[PDB]
Amino acid sequence: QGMSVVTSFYPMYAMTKEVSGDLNDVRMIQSGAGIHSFEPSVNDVAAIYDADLFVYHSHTLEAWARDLDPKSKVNVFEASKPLTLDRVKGTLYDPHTWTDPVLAGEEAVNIAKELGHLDPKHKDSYTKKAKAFKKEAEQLTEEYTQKFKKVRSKTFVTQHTAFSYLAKRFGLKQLGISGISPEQEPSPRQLKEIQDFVKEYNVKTIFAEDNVNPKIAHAIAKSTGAKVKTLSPLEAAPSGNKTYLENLRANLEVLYQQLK
Ligand SMILES: [Zn+2]
Repeated sequence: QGMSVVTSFYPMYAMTKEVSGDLNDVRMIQSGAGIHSFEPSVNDVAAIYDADLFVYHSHTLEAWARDLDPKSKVNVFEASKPLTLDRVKGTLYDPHTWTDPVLAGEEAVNIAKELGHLDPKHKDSYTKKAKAFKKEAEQLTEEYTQKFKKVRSKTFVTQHTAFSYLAKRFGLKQLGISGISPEQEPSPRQLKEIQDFVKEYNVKTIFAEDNVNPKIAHAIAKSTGAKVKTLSPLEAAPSGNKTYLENLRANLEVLYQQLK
């Protein structure tokens, strides 16, 4: 009862699920680490072909989604079609929009439309709930755009380049030890450039993430006089049952408390 929905990783599962409510059956492909270097198993693609809707974030992330041509009434929906992804500096694009409350809220809205478009009978519950999500997202944005405006230290160093949009929306500066993907690891040379960055901007916290070994994270910490903490890009299903925004909110707090 209700259409089968399938999502790529955590931010998609959370959004479509909170928007659908109890209506459909939402499932997720990759709930762990590696969405960047992930490739679906034959089983994964099968669940996609037996599902009424399969929502994934982008072609710049789930590259494997582009190569799916069904005989099944399954809809492939690239939820971040509207958004305008920034180019990667240093051409490819930074897919990390979901860590930005606004862009996240407006992508959740886009899913509500696709949900409503396939099931007009309940198009209200979809749009009704998407109003809430988007709403809670503005409230969180206002709350933190305010808290960060009171903070002097504006720079933070994360495991990889995953917080460019979040840093952007709150007037912060972020530097990743690794690139857009956790696989794009730094050479000894770049390790030096990062340590010099931490010293120059006087960063006192290097934010490791669960999805990757903090060995290097800790090394830089020891050498630049900083402590290691955890800042999650929400790419892996968080422990506990919080809302997408409450999880995001949680991290907005550690960042905030740290820069303070
Ligand atoms: Zn990432």
